[PDB]
Amino acid sequence: HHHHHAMALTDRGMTYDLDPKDGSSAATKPVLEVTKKVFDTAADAAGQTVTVEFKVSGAEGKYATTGYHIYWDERLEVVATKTGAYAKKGAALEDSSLAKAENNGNGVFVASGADDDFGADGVMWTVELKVPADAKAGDVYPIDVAYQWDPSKGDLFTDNKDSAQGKLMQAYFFTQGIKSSSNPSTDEYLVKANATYADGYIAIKAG
Amino acid sequence: NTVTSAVKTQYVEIESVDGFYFNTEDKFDTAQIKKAVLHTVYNEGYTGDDGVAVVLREYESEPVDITAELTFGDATPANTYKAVENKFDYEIPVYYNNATLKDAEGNDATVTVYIGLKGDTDLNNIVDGRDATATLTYYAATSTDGKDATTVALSPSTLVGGNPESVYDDFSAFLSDVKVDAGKELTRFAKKAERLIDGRDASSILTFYTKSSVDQYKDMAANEPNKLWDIVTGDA
Ligand SMILES: [Ca+2]
Ligand SMILES: [Ca+2]
Ligand SMILES: [Ca+2]
Repeated sequence: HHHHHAMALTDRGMTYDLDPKDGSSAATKPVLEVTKKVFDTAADAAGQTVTVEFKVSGAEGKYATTGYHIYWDERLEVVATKTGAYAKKGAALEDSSLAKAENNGNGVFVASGADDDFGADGVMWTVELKVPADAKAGDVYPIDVAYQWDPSKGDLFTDNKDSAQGKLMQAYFFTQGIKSSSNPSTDEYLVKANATYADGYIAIKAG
Repeated sequence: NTVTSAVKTQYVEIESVDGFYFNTEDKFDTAQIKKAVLHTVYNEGYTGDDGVAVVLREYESEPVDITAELTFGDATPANTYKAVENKFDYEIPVYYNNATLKDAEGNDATVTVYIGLKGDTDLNNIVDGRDATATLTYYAATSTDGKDATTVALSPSTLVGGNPESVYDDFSAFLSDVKVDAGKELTRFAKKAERLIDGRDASSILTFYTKSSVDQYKDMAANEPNKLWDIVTGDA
């Protein structure tokens, strides 16, 4: 009956509304896993930089074009790469010669392209996030992968030719491959953080 | 009884070529108009006492070359462009002394133009990562032995349909060539084979897409994409 919001994160994810919307029949069903780091104590966690991986599975040799939004708890501090980017490509994108991380406040937009279906399974992107000095036991800093769309452009996960199966794979990715308000996490830390639309987190065990 | 001559009708014949434009451009190029000849038809005759007009002869005066006098009036790419699925061609009326002209068949004389969004390789009225990939894919294909602009199609659009010699592939190339080393000296009339469509074009476009997708540049991309293109190509 009461409405609950996360401490320092908003739910920007939108309803996947391209046809086909239902990706259940997709030949390729990609799933993106995000790091869930748990510290035993505040002292263990305070001021730590954590490598957060965004890892795809189930799509080896089956995608080429991607673009999705990542956001994180505003209390976390992002540690930029040597170029100033908030994210760094991983081995999953090694054969994709187009890859670009674009900074976006408490988040980043990450995209890739390839001249064939050279997308691979594994780590697509890493982001280093630093835990605040004043972190306390019980704290959860959620990390969200979100689908966004507007009439000018939208987020993507498709094959080189953007085929019918590419579009089915895309719908699967955004509706079943990641968490969102329509596919909520049941992870206890995310429930506690009131951020079940989110995907991973850095958490500190309860006292 | 008194015989006079008067213009009965007047029409133009025009030889013109296609022109490609970005939706942001403020001017069509009259260079599309190669030649325009104005024909003027006269009737000579009289009105009888019974008030009935009699025509004794029909003829034209010497046709006049008016090529240089033709304008497109107030029409511009920016004020003509409409995003419509699988539809990029427009017929732009020519003007002569601030009035339209009729062609030989009685219709307003027009010139064909194609107008699209810079970066929109696949011709779907959207600039996104798929356009970057298509551009990259074309570069990789044409960089392979035994392949070039003549055997490879650039655009995934159904309008091209895999056809390397489609005019829409020339149009797609024009839209995709966001990085032109030659500058203005390579004109909008260049064909796909005359352009360099490479990984630099593809990475710009991708960056345009990524910047459009974050809060800082969302509105710039939508409202004045040209300022964002300049940023992503290093020209500003
Ligand atoms: Ca999410
Ligand atoms: Ca497009
Ligand atoms: Ca180029």
